[PDB]
Order: sequence, then structure tokens, then C-alpha cells
Amino acid sequence: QVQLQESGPGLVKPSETLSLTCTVSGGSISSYYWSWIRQPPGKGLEWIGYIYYSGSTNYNPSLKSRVTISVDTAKNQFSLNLNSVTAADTAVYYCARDLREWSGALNYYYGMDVWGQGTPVTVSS
Amino acid sequence: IVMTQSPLSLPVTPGEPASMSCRSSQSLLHSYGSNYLDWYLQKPGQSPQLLIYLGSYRASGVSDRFSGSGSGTNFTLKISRVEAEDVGVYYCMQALQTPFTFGPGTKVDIK
Amino acid sequence: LFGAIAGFIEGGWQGMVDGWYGYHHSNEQGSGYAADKESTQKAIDGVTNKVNSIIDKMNTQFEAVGREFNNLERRIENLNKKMEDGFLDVWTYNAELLVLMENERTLDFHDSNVKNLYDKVRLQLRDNAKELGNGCFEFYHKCDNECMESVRNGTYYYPQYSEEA
Amino acid sequence: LFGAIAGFIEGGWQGMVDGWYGYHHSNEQGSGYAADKESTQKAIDGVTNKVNSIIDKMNTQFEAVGREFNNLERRIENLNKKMEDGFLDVWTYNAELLVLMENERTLDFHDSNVKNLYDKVRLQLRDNAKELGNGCFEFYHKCDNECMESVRNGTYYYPQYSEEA
Amino acid sequence: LFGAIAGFIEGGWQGMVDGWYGYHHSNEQGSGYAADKESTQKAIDGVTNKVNSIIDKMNTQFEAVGREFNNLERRIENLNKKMEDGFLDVWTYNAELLVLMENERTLDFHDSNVKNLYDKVRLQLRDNAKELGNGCFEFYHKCDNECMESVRNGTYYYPQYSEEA
Amino acid sequence: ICIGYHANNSTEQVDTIMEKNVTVTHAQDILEKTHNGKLCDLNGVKPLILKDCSVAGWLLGNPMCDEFIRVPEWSYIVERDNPANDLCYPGSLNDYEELKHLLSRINHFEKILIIPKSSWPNHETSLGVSAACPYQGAPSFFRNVVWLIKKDDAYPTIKISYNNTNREDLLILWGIHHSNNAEEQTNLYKNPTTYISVGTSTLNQRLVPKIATRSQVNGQRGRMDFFWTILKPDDAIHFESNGNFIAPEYAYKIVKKGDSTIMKSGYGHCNTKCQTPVGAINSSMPFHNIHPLTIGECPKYVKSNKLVLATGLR
Amino acid sequence: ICIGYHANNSTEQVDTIMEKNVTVTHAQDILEKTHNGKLCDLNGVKPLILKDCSVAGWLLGNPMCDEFIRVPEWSYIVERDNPANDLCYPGSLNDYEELKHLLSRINHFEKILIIPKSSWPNHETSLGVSAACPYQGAPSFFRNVVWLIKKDDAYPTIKISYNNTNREDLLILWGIHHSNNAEEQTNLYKNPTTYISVGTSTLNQRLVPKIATRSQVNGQRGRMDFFWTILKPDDAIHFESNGNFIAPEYAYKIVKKGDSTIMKSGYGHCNTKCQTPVGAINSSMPFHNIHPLTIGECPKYVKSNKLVLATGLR
Amino acid sequence: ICIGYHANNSTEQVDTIMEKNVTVTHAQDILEKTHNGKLCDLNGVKPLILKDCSVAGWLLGNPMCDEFIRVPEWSYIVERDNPANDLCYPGSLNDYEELKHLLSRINHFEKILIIPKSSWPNHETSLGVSAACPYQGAPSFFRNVVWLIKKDDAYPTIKISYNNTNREDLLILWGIHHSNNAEEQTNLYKNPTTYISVGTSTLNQRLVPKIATRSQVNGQRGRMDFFWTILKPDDAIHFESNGNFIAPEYAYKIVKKGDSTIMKSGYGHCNTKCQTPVGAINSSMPFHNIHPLTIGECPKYVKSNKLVLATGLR
Ligand SMILES: *[C@@H]1O[C@H](CO)[C@@H](O)[C@H](O)[C@H]1NC(C)=O
Ligand SMILES: *[C@@H]1O[C@H](CO)[C@@H](O)[C@H](O)[C@H]1NC(C)=O
Ligand SMILES: *[C@@H]1O[C@H](CO)[C@@H](O)[C@H](O)[C@H]1NC(C)=O
Ligand SMILES: *[C@@H]1O[C@H](CO)[C@@H](O)[C@H](O)[C@H]1NC(C)=O
Ligand SMILES: *[C@@H]1O[C@H](CO)[C@@H](O)[C@H](O)[C@H]1NC(C)=O
Ligand SMILES: *[C@@H]1O[C@H](CO)[C@@H](O)[C@H](O)[C@H]1NC(C)=O
Ligand SMILES: *[C@@H]1O[C@H](CO)[C@@H](O)[C@H](O)[C@H]1NC(C)=O
Ligand SMILES: *[C@@H]1O[C@H](CO)[C@@H](O)[C@H](O)[C@H]1NC(C)=O
Ligand SMILES: *[C@@H]1O[C@H](CO)[C@@H](O)[C@H](O)[C@H]1NC(C)=O
Ligand SMILES: *[C@@H]1O[C@H](CO)[C@@H](O)[C@H](O)[C@H]1NC(C)=O
Ligand SMILES: *[C@@H]1O[C@H](CO)[C@@H](O)[C@H](O)[C@H]1NC(C)=O
Ligand SMILES: *[C@@H]1O[C@H](CO)[C@@H](O)[C@H](O)[C@H]1NC(C)=O
Ligand SMILES: *[C@@H]1O[C@H](CO)[C@@H](O)[C@H](O)[C@H]1NC(C)=O
Ligand SMILES: *[C@@H]1O[C@H](CO)[C@@H](O)[C@H](O)[C@H]1NC(C)=O
Ligand SMILES: *[C@@H]1O[C@H](CO)[C@@H](O)[C@H](O)[C@H]1NC(C)=O
Repeated sequence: QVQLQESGPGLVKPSETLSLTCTVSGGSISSYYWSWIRQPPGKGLEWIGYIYYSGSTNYNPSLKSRVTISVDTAKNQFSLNLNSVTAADTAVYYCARDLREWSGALNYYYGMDVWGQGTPVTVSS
Repeated sequence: IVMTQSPLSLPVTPGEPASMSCRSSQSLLHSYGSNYLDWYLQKPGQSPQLLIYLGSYRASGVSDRFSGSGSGTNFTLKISRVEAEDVGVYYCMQALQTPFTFGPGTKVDIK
Repeated sequence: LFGAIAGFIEGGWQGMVDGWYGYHHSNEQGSGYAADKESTQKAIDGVTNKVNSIIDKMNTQFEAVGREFNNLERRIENLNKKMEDGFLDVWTYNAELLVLMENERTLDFHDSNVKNLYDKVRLQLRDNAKELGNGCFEFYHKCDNECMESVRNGTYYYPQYSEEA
Repeated sequence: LFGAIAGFIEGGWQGMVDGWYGYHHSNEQGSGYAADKESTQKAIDGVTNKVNSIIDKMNTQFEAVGREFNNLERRIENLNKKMEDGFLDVWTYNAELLVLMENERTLDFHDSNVKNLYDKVRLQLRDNAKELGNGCFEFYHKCDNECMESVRNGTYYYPQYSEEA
Repeated sequence: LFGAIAGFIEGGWQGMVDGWYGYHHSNEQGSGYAADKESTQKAIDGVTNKVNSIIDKMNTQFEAVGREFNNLERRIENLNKKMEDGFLDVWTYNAELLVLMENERTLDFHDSNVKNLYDKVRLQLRDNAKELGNGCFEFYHKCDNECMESVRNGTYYYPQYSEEA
Repeated sequence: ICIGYHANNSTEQVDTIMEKNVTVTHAQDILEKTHNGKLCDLNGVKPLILKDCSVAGWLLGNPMCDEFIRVPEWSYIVERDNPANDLCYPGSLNDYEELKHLLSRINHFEKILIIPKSSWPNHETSLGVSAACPYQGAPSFFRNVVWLIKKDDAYPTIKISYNNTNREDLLILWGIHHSNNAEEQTNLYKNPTTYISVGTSTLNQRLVPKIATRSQVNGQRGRMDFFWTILKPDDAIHFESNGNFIAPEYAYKIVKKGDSTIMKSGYGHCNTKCQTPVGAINSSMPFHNIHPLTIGECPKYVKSNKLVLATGLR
Repeated sequence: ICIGYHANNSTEQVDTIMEKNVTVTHAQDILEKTHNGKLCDLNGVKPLILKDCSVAGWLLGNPMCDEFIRVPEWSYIVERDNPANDLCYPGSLNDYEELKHLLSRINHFEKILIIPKSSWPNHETSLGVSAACPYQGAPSFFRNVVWLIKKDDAYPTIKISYNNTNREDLLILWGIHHSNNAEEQTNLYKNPTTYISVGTSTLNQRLVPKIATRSQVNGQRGRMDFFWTILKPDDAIHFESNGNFIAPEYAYKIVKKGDSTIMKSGYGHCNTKCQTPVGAINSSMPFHNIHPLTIGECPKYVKSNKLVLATGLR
Repeated sequence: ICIGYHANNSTEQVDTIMEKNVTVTHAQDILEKTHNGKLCDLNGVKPLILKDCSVAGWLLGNPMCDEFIRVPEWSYIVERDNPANDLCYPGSLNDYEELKHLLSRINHFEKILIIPKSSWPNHETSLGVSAACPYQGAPSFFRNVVWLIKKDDAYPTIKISYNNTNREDLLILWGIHHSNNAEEQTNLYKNPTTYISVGTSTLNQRLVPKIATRSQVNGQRGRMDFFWTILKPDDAIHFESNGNFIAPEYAYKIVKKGDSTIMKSGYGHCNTKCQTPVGAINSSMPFHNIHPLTIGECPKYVKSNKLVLATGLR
């Protein structure tokens, strides 16, 4: 029973960095990919990016240039704080484990077993 | 990869088989023969739950009612018998290459 | 090889029945056939040990234990049959070459015994005899039955009988 | 073994061409390197039969058949490989030792034939011919072409030619 | 077989240690023993080549690799067991026959070496030296250490020392 | 004093590598070159004559020739080189040839009635026979294994376990009936999807019938794949089947073990220290040229005709 | 007079146990160490020289191997050790080595149309073309078997029996297409759960598709396991199958059954009594160092570089 | 002068065909009748002394066999004749004999964690049922292969596709657990109809559990039939199973290859150029008579007890 708990404020204004961190409570941040996926209102899920537990980074080209990437394995957490926020980035941001093992010798894909409950971020002046 | 679900809203009824189709714009058959398409369910006001993975194989805690199939661009999900819990948005997400995308999402609802 | 059997001995006697090797003693005090049973006994012990050793080494052949194989194991039945036939041919070559080699060596060994008997009847007598080309020694000194017994007994001593006159 | 070829016979005469062996006679009539058909014929027949025996016994040996095996039969594959190599090693050792022993036997059976010619011509000419070390018997009696051909033919008579002088 | 060891020679010596073969000289200057280095070295080289050939032709044999087969494969397990035991019996018979035949041929080759050394000394001296039965040669001429050394070497000149008595 | 050699009027011929067809004196023959042409008794123990029957027809008692109610000790099993009355209902004993290898080690068989015919209470035991196996001019099935069949329009699951309490092996036998088609399955067994599970230490099997159309062999267009094992002392065979179960009725416990071979060629009232297929051989000869397979303290096969060693001067 | 022996100016070398280099007089060499170096005609008969082609590629007609669709009498089956064109579509001919062993004694195959393509009414045999075997760049499957697929959105159960009706032992090769996943099955064979049920007098087989994900070989991910059977005279093969059927379309009557072999070394216009994989030994001499594998009136292989037999002296 | 030959007080005896127990002056004892009676290093490399441990217990890491968790390079595996801790859970590695033939040429393994336990997301690592394998109490299982039990009452399909990106062969061992009956299945694997579909480029399997009642062995009525494969460079093993899967945790990267063996015999420290299972041997003799199996450059086994080449004059 692994839980991924979202942190940070749910409020932000334009032209700054929105803060949010994902703490892995009940499990660990080892040997797993970790991804963030947004749900804008009235629109399908959009995948932001993911970070390997070592720290190997991959981004969405739609938000490649302005997404901070970071993993803090000391407290078993990972945080990606979107920067240069525009008004259109209002979305529910979900944590997710990823079981891709996409690089290296192993390749096994169960895929996104555990998700966070979500944080309703609201970009507003 | 650009994906589309042919039922944008599948009006289902309880206690009856049902199915939906999800179509990609690229051969999703990854190396090692696995399709790398996940089916996620999202109930009203709840996080996504992985119904199926790699086309057909079920996730833990998912009943035998759900089953998927397809190899090329075409894919299909099949609920052998539908229940009230199945109401929600079904996303078909490819996982072949790094830019992951989701389908428009098929809102299965009671007819 | 030494060429006494069917060589300088023209032919074997049929009168002698006892012993492979012997002397046709021809003396004033009777004549007949004898047998140097010391050398002959050594040869018989040698041949007996030859046969005994041949059978002793030949109690280890590849006995062909019966084995069968089904229709979809033709590889393995050919494997077993080629193993059995190859072992049988190796042991056939071994046995045939042994009863060829040892037959040649046994004829050569009896030739050796005949030539060694000739050599001791040449070396005990030395100049006291006259060595003929048909395997006989015409003693220059007249000799008696006791002398012709001594000669087959290996005790003949050159000092007495030395006179060649 | 008998120590004539390369021993007291210093070297094979290059004059002879009609036989493996033969008699060279220094005489007023002619040097005449002349062979002995009888001895040489038995030698050539012996060796012909010998070669026939090796080809007869060496037939029906292990016929290596190129049977192959799949991935999950490494045991039977190694069994076939080691059996083929084992019969190959056994038959290679058999052939190698056979030709080795036969080169020994044949190079000493030619020595046997030379010593047989030597000691039959020694047994003939009992006292009339000196047994010089080199391998040449210098006749005390005066001898012509016919007596040379007779010792070649094995019909010499010591009583007729007995000339002690 | 050739009839020197346990033949006309009574037995071996306890004075000579320098080699397998040699002479014992009872001379006015001194009485002693001395190895014949030529024939002895030939014998040692022959036996060394014999040992080298034995190990080389036995350098390749059936290497009994451990191929274990489970129960219910008793056909193939028995095939492996009988194959390994068959190659073991073939190589055991080969090794036993090889060492036995080569022991016979080496004792007989040493018999040949003693007989050829006897035939060498006898030929070098011919009628000059009275030939005794027990491998002895009593010289009619009084021989010093130099002529003994030349007999050992081989360079004996028979026309010298040619006095009859 | 002439030296010569023994001669006689002999014509015995030996061979040498340098010269062949040389005659010698007292030529010691070491190849027997003869056999009596009859099957004699080995070690004073009557062999198993097994006239016109197969090892698979012997172990599974073939009623056409079933003079095997009590079999004594033997030294070799004389099978037919041309099998007649061999597995009258056709099929294939699995590991037939490895079973024969085992029977080349067992010198006595006792037919212990491990299962009596009252063990199977919901299946017709003896009233299901086959036309391919005739006895008394009537269809009689093998007598050491039960051809089970539906009784009372039903087939219960076998679930029978035996314990090898006899302190010796038992050599269990069973089989599976490959039917001609599905209708033969339904008419014989109430279950279409049938399995035969067998459980022993060091052996697990789950046999399913290969139902298929097949050619006509010995009249019947069906087969019977027979199987077997060796049940060690204190081990337990565990059969289970809802169909096609050729049940066991007789097991074969090993009382004595040793040396045996399953000869194939043909009985003589006589005694012999050694035996070959074509005939018996008793003699002190080291070698023999009759046949490869020999049972007893035998000579050694050479595959030749002239091994007469020479013990003679000439 | 003077005894003595023959001396020549020869330099022939022979080995004895006590001295390993003896200068002997005209000793005949009994080991022929040389060869032609090319593939010659065994007894005036053309070897079957499978150029870049295999026994599997030959028997199952490979489009890259079209020079042997009709084949004359042969002695050998010469193949490349690393055959480039061998089962282009991934797969594994079951008992392939057994088939090679059978082909090591069959001197002739008459290709016969046992099963013409007109005997497939309800099944397609034209669209079954695989890109692994291209025919001059176009897709084309093997021709000696037909890779059937569904037709008219259906795959009716093949149930076809071929009686031999010949005095020869015709060989029949078929196969099972072990697909990649259920979608490939539904695209090819409308029945998801399929079975190939084969039946002969001496062969019962049931096969199922192992629909399992697998690596990509030769540009294709599926598999095709092939199976062969020899049909004795008057026997009848019976093929039943509702899917995955690589059905037979040609067969190979054994007109001639003699002695042969299969050599794995990679044509010469010449005549050879005895051939070898690397060359062809024509001279008559007891031994040869060329290779282990030979067939015909051949010498005896010996792994040694010198077997000169000292027939002569010195 | 007097011709003759030396003698001495020696008593070594040789044999011939015609005479026996012949005294000689000096003869080489070519038979090595002496062994040190211990097992040591071969050419400075220590063997693998599996003490009361089998190759099944080693490669599938037995908890009782914990001295070999990280092994160095060796020169010959050593095992006892009947090791005790050998598949403590009952069963048998399939192609066990093949694997121990294959390990007769690998001189070194590197245990590489191909599949860490974190790569079983939806499956449990609470596997304390193998009471037959006690080690410090409360035993769980072997260490090199993980016996997956359901997690949250569920057993999703185990689809992993490890690719041997390393440039050396990997030896991957997995298995299938045959349950006692359906109760153990539904208590371990929620799916009753389970399977494994291992999919190497060359391999193709579809295993199923043969659930059936079975006897007591090691106090456990289940079985576990294990399997192995050699995954080559750039190949990819494809495990797919939804139950009864002894998944692999460690592979054995074959970094070195050469000549080894398995002596099967019950450790010294001295130098040993050659070894025998009974005990090591250190001499330059041509022959020996200790045991059949050997390793390294050694003398040649001969069953005889007295091989003495007479290098002297009687
Ligand atoms: C052999 O045959 C001859 C023929 O003359 C005869 O005189 C003799 O008695 C027979 N027996 C022996 C032993 O020679
Ligand atoms: C015969 O030899 C023996 C043994 O040396 C001897 O005792 C006996 O006196 C000898 N007899 C004659 C008559 O020479
Ligand atoms: C040679 O010997 C034979 C022996 O039969 C004899 O007949 C012949 O007269 C002799 N002389 C010649 C010239 O052949
Ligand atoms: C010994 O023999 C050698 C052989 O080369 C010869 O040169 C030498 O002069 C001989 N010595 C004597 C002292 O006879
Ligand atoms: C040897 O004698 C046998 C028996 O009479 C005969 O068949 C054979 O032909 C003879 N062989 C020769 C080479 O004379
Ligand atoms: C030996 O073999 C013969 C063959 O005729 C047979 O009659 C006899 O009973 C056997 N047993 C003996 C002689 O003890
Ligand atoms: C051998 O060579 C020598 C030197 O060239 C020559 O004189 C002689 O004639 C040759 N003899 C033979 C037989 O070849
Ligand atoms: C024998 O001579 C050959 C050359 O013909 C040479 O290669 C070989 O090594 C020599 N062997 C010996 C032992 O002299
Ligand atoms: C054997 O082959 C060689 C190949 O170089 C050839 O020269 C020779 O003529 C051939 N001999 C026969 C007898 O065919
Ligand atoms: C094959 O044909 C023969 C001859 O007509 C016939 O007896 C036999 O029954 C046929 N077999 C099948 C299986 O139809
Ligand atoms: C053999 O023993 C004798 C008697 O004790 C002794 O005198 C002699 O020295 C010994 N010889 C050798 C070579 O040891
Ligand atoms: C030879 O000596 C050995 C020494 O162990 C002894 O056992 C044997 O009886 C003797 N005799 C023979 C004939 O081997
Ligand atoms: C069989 O019998 C023996 C003795 O009664 C017993 O120890 C054993 O457990 C029983 N059952 C099995 C399955 O071995
Ligand atoms: C394994 O990895 C290599 C390198 O990424 C890739 O080219 C290959 O296709 C993969 N799989 C197989 C089965 O070859
Ligand atoms: C092993 O043999 C070698 C080589 O002869 C030797 O140096 C060493 O001392 C021997 N070791 C032992 C323990 O005997």
C-alpha cells in the first residue's frame, strides 16, 4: 500500500514558479521511474515529464524549456516546480510511479501502478 | 504519436458486454513484441487507475470483466459484463517513445 | 626368422613323439629318438603362459548388451550400432592381430628354441665336433650313450673328451 | 636386431638391381652383381602377403558418419564427438603402432633374410671358405662360374670341392 | 630369445656399473671391467626413443569426461557407461599388451645387443681368439691394454697379431 | 647327434601375418565355430521361452497366449524377432526399450495383486473387451490391466493411492486409450475432457488423450499408450483419472536381480553355461563367432572364422 | 663371393619404435595426403550441391533455392556449414537431425504432387507469402508446403487423408505456425484456439500454437515448427486441423534407397571413386588424412601425417 | 676378455606375455599408483569445494549453501557423491544433466543482478513456506530465484523482456511450481489456469503446472521443476507468466570459458598439476589407475595395476 502525497501550495500567479513536491509515503523512491501528468479542466491527460531515481530526465517538448526537474531521495520524495507559468497551465497535477525500465538491459512495462490523489493548481493573477 | 478513440462517449448498460476502440497513428509494437499501450480508468473525482497494460494483460485487483486486444495501429478494450463502477473516462496511452500522449478519452456512462 | 625350422633343418622327424625338441642319438650302443625335456619344458611353460596371458587380457571384450530404440531415434540406434560394430571390429582386429603376431612369434620362438639347442650343442662341443649343414654334429671323439645323455643334460664338460686325434 | 644391415655388413651394394639381396663375386670371370631369386622371392612374397594382411584387417574399420545434434543434446553431441574421436584415436594408434612395429619387423626381417643367406652360405662351404668380418667369403678352393651359380642355387657339394691344400 | 642372457652366458656381473653392456678384461697389466660406450649408447638411445614413442602415441586417448545421465535414460546411461568402460578396456588391453610386448622385445633387444656385441668381438678377432662357451674369448696372442682398447673401440687390425701360436 | 623337430601327419591350419595357410602341429583352436542350435537351460534354471509373445504382451498379459499365471525364475527373456501377438490392441508402451533394459537386470518376477478387482466399485471392470485380442474364439482384453469404461452412465474420478509396503519394487503398469473420435469417447467415458494424473516421488505426469482419426491397425481404429514406473519401497503411487484410464490389476515385484538379456531368436531340453540366440554354446573356447549377444559366463565375440592359435613347432 | 643387400639413392623416411627417421629403400607410402580440392562425380553421378542452401531449405522449397525443384539421381547432399538461406522465416524443424539421418541413405527423391492446390477449396493458398523469403524481392513463401490462412472470414476445419497407394516410402513435411500473439491468429486464422491433429498407423500427434512473445529473427517475430513423416506402403496419413496449418503440397517418393551422406563443406567437372568435404581422393591407398567423413569405396581416415610402410630396407 | 652384462641387487619385477615376475636391473614404473589423498588448487586456482551442496543447490542458491554467494575463478567444480542439501524443495531441474555438462567448460561465473526484487511491483516477497530448507530458522526460499506469491490477492501477468546488452553469455534459471492440488493454487496464485511462455530467439516453451497428489519428499508434497537457458549477446529473454513462476533474480555472466569438470567426490593446499576425484596426483608418469575422471594435463587412466616398462636387462 504505497501512497504518493502531493505537497506545496495550490495557488500561483503568472510569471513565477509554482511549488509542489511528491513524498513517497509507505514505499520508497528506489529502482522506479517517477512521472508527473496534468489534467487541465475539460481536457485529456497530458504527460509533463519523468525522472529516473538516479536522476535521468526526460521532458515533454510542449513544456521542455520551462520545467524544473529535481529528485530528493534523502526524504524519499521528488518535486518538479513549473516555472515561467502562463495562465493556460491551470491543471490538476498528478504524481505517478512509472515502471518502464526503458533504458538499460532490462525492459519491463507494467506501467503507472500508483498515482497521487492530485493537487488542483490554479494559475491566477 | 497522435491517438484517437473512435467512441468519444460509449453509452453502456449494466449486465451487458461492451467494447471500445482506440486507434494510433504509428505502429505501436515496441521491440520485444509488446504493444506498450495502457488503458486507464478515471472515475469522477478520482485519480487514474491502470485497467490494462501492454494491450491485454490486466493489472492487479482488476476483475476478469476487462480485456483488451490489438497489435497494429488498432486496439480494442472489452468489458465482458459492465457494472456501475465502470462509469468514467477511459484513456488509451501509448508508451512506445518518450513523448507520451493520451487519447481524447471515452466517457463510459450508463444508458 | 632365425631360419632353423624349415631352414638348415631339412624336416621334422616323425619317429620322435615325446617333446617338441629332441636329439636323434646315433651311437654304436643303439640309436633312437630322445627329448631335451629341460628346453622343451621351458618352451611349453612359455606357450602355456602365452595362452594364459592371451585369455587373461581377452576377458575384457566389449560385451554387446542388448539395447533397442524406437522409430524416432534412428540417430541413437545408429549410434549404438556403430559403437557396437566399432568395438567389435576393434576387438576383431585385436584378436586377429594377436593370433597373427603371436603365431609368428610362436613359430619364431620355437625357431629360437631349436637354434638355442643347436647353439648349446655347438658351444659345449666347440672343436671336438664337426658341424654339418643339416643340423647334426659328427663328434670327432667317439661318444657313448652316457655322453649323449650328458649332452642333453647340459653338464657336458670340454676338459675330458678334448682329443680330436 | 640380428645386426647385419649397417653392422658387419657395412653397406648395401649399389651394383645390384635385380633383387633386394644377392651375391657379389670377385673372380676372373666377372664381378657380376647377381641376385638370388629364391630368397628374394620369398622375401617379396612375405611382404606382399603382409601388405595384403594390413589392407584386409584395416577394412571395415569405424566409418565416421556425419550425424549432427541439436542445441539441447550437448550430452549426446559430446558423446558422438568423443566416440568418433575415440575410435579415431584407437585406430590412429593401431595404424601408427602397426606400421611402427611393422617397419621394425620388416627392417629386421630383411636383416633376417640377409643373415639367412649369410648362414646358409656359411653352413655350405663348411671349412672351404673363410668367414671374413666385412661379409665376404673368400674361397680357399678355386671356384668358377658354375660353383658360384650353384651356391646361388643351393646345390654345392663339399666333398667334391674339399681342397684343404 | 636370442640366447645370451640365461643362454651361453652364465649370468650378469657385479663389477661393471658404467652401462648396460661392456667387457671384462683379464690382462697381465691389470684385471677389470669397462663399459662399451658405443653399443650401450645405441641401446640407451633406442630405449629412450621407445619411451618417447610410447608416451607420444599414448598422448591421445579416450579422455573420460564425466557425462552423467539420469534414471529413465538407462539406455543412454548404459550406452555411456559401456562406451567409457569399452574404451577403458580397449586402452587397458592396448597399454598392457604394449608394455608386455615391449618388455619381451626390450629384454630380447638387450639379448640382441649382447649377441651382436659377441658377434662383433668374435668377428674382429675371427680365428685369432679361442672362443669359449661362456661369453669368453681367450686370446692366443698376448694382448695389452692398447689392443683391448681397440677391441672396445672397434679398430682391430686382424693381420696384426696374426701369429697362429 | 642330430637336432630336429617333432613332426606328425597333422593338417591343422593356422595363419600368420607374413604367410597364410601355414599348417602346424597341435594347432590349438580357440574359436568354437559351432553351436547346438537349441535353447538350453542356463545355470540349471529354465529360461523364459515366451513362444509367440511380446515383452509388452508378456508384462501386459496377452490372452491369445497367456501361459503365464505362474512364471518361474529364468536367466533370459526369449522375445520374438518377428513380434506375433504383440500388443493386440495397437499402441505404444512408452519407454518400451528402456523397460527392456530394466528387464535385462531382473531375473525373477512375482505377480503381486496390488489392486484386486473389487477396488473399482463404480466402474465396469471385466465386462469391457476388444475384438482385436481374441481368446477362446471371443474378445478377451489383457488380464494384467483393466479396460475401464462408463458404469451407470457416469465416470467417477479414480483417486487411488497404493503404498509399496512389500520392501521391494513393484514395476507398476498403466495406460491411456486414444479413442478413434469424440463419439467413442462419449460412448466409453462420460467425460469428453479427460486427464490421467500420476504422482510418485521423482515422477509427475498429466496425460491427455490425443483423440484423432487414425488408420486401421489390427482391426480397431484406436490406440493404447501404455506407461510404467518403478515404485521404490515405502513410496506411494498416486493415480487419478476422470477418463481413458487403463487401470492396473497386477503389478510385478522384483524378488531377484542380476544379469539378463532379452534375446529375440529361437526350446531345448539341455543345460548350458552360456547361450546365444541361434543356439547354445558350452566349451572352454575363449572366443566364438556365433552372435554378439551372449548370456552367461560366455566366450567373447570376434566376428571371424580362423583364430586357431599356433602352439606347434611346424 | 660377398653377401649384401640393395642400396639406392632414395630419401624415403620411415619411423620405427626405436629410431624415428630411417632412410629406407623405395618404401611405398600407404598414406595419400593429397587431393584434387574440388567436388567430383561419385561413380559418374552428380553430387547434390546445395549452393547456399540447406537440407531444410531444399526439402521445404526455399525461393532462394530454385535450382533443385526437379533433381536427378545423386550420391551426396553437399551443404554449406553456415547456410545463408536456411528457414528464412523463423522456426525449427522438429527432428531435423533425424531427417538428415534418413537422408543419409536416400539416394533419390521423386517429387510428387500428392496434394494439389485445387484440393484446398475453402482456404487461401495465394496470399500466404512471407517477407523473410523474397522471390527476386517480391514476397513468396515456400512452395513444397502451403501456409494456409482464412478465406471469406473463416478457416474451416481441414480434414484430409492421403492413402499412400504406392510401393515406395513417400515423405510428408508439414508444420505448425507458432504465431506471435492473439491478434496475428485472428488476422490469419479465425479460430483463436487451434489444434493440428495428425494420425498415421505409427504416429499420433496433437499440436497447439504457442502464442508467445518472442525476439525478432530474420525480420520476423513468429515461428514455424516443421514436422516430417515417412509413410510406409499402403499406409494413410490423416491431417486434421482448424488452424496454424502449414499444410503439405508436395511429397518426396523414395524411388531409390541406397547409401549416401551429408557433407557440410562448400562443383568440379571430374570423376572420383571416393569424395571428401574439402577435396576428392581418387588414388587407391589404404589411408587418407583429408577428413573424417567419407562415403563409398574409400580409404580409412587416420589422424597422423606419416604412415609410410617400410616394405624396403635400410 | 669376457663379454657380458651388469647386474644389481634390485627386486623390481616386470611382466611379459611368455614369462611373468621377471626380475630386472632397472625399469620405469610408468603407472602412478600413489595419490596425495586430498583436493587442492589446480595451477594456482582453487576449485569450487561444494561441501554438502549440489550444482542445483549452488546455481539455485540454497540457504544451507551460503559460502558461495560470491565465488572467485575456479578450475574444477567439486561435489559429493550424494549431497544432502540438493533441491531442498522437492523437484528436479529440467535438463539438469545438460546444464552440468555445459558447466564442464566454464571456469568462472559473475553473479549479476539482472532482475532486482524491486522489479516485482504487483507481487509479494512474503514466501515463507519452504520449511524443507532451514537456515537460521524460518526459511523462505533460495536466493538466486524468487518464488513469487500473489499480492493483494492478485497475480498479474509477469511480462519482462530482459535483453543481454552485455557482450557475454548469461545463464538464466527459472522454474515452474507444481502445486499439490487446486487449494494450493488458489491460496498462492489466484489464477487456476497458469502458464509460462519463455521466449528466447531460439527457445519456445509453454509450461503448465501438472497439479496432482504426490508423496512426501523432504516434508513437502509440492514440486518445482526448474529450467535454464543460455541467453546470448544481443538476444532477449521474454518471460510471460500469470502463475507458478520461480522468477530469476540473478544471472551468471559467463566471463571465462575453458576446461573444467564435476568430480563428484568428497581440501588440501599443496601444488597439484593434475587432480583425481579420489585424491590429487603430482608426477610425470605416463599412466595412472586412481579413477576415470580427471582434469588438466594428466597421465592416462589404465585399469591395470602393474605397468612397468623394462628399461633394463633382466
Ligand atoms: C604318418 O603317415 C605315415 C605315412 O607313411 C606313416 O608311416 C606313419 O606311421 C604315420 N604316423 C606318424 C606318427 O608319422
Ligand atoms: C644330469 O643333470 C643333473 C642336474 O645337474 C645331475 O645331477 C646329474 O648327475 C646329471 N646326470 C648325468 C648322467 O650327467
Ligand atoms: C639348380 O637347382 C635345381 C634344384 O632342383 C637343379 O634341378 C638344377 O639342376 C640346378 N641348376 C640349374 C642350372 O638350375
Ligand atoms: C677410436 O675410434 C675412432 C672412431 O672415429 C677413431 O677415430 C680413433 O682413432 C680410435 N682410437 C683408437 C685409439 O683406436
Ligand atoms: C587356405 O585353406 C583353406 C581351407 O582349405 C582354403 O579354403 C583357402 O582357399 C586356402 N587359402 C589359400 C590362400 O591358399
Ligand atoms: C552342452 O552342449 C550340448 C550340445 O549338444 C548339449 O547336448 C549338452 O546338454 C550341453 N551340456 C553338457 C554337455 O553338460
Ligand atoms: C647415386 O648417386 C651417385 C652420386 O651422384 C651416383 O654415382 C650413383 O650412380 C647413384 N646411384 C643410384 C643407384 O641412383
Ligand atoms: C625427421 O625428419 C623430418 C624431415 O623429413 C623432420 O621434420 C622430423 O622432425 C625429423 N624427426 C626426427 C626425430 O629426427
Ligand atoms: C587425381 O586427382 C589429381 C588432382 O590434382 C589429378 O592430378 C590426378 O590425375 C587424379 N588421378 C586419377 C587417377 O584420377
Ligand atoms: C488405402 O488403400 C488400400 C487399397 O485400396 C485400402 O485397403 C486401405 O484401407 C486404404 N486405407 C485407408 C486409410 O483408407
Ligand atoms: C648386493 O649384496 C651383496 C651381498 O650383501 C653386497 O656385497 C653387494 O655390494 C650388493 N650389491 C649392490 C650393487 O648393492
Ligand atoms: C608374482 O609376484 C606377485 C607379487 O605380488 C605374486 O602375488 C604372484 O603370485 C607371483 N606369481 C605370478 C605368477 O604372478
Ligand atoms: C507408506 O507406508 C509407510 C509405512 O506405513 C509410511 O512411512 C509412508 O509415509 C506411507 N506413505 C507414503 C506416501 O510414503
Ligand atoms: C537488444 O538490444 C539491442 C541494443 O539496443 C537492440 O538492437 C536489439 O534489437 C535488442 N533485442 C534483440 C532481441 O535483439
Ligand atoms: C609437485 O611436483 C613438482 C614438480 O616435480 C615438485 O616441484 C613439487 O615439490 C611437488 N609437490 C608436492 C607437494 O609433492
